[PDB]
Amino acid sequence: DEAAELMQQVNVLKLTVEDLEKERDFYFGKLRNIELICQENEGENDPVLQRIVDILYATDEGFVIPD
Amino acid sequence: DEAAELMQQVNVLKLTVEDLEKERDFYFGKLRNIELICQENEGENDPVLQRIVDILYAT
Repeated sequence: DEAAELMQQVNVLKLTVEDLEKERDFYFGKLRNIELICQENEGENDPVLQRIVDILYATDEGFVIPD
Repeated sequence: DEAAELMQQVNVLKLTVEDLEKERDFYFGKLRNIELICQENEGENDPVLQRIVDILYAT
């Protein structure tokens, strides 16, 4: 029964999607919290923060949904 | 046709898994890059890096 087999596969993939969404969003949230820390401490010429800002750049929201 | 409908749903959910997983991995890798920078600069007693370390390991 192909329909039954596919329904089981759908249920499993849905759980996987829910889990991955949470994981993605949790890591993204960490990146955003770190971006905030950098933005707050902006213009104090800390070279390590500059390193971190440069890493952060590609993870910016504007590359996912235009802002 | 339930089987055909479900098959399309599987295809979409596989693509969704792929997209979410790749995104998760990319964000993880970036966090790990930041982690290393923090580790390398530990014992400088930089309070901003302490803030960042605390975010990294928050649950």
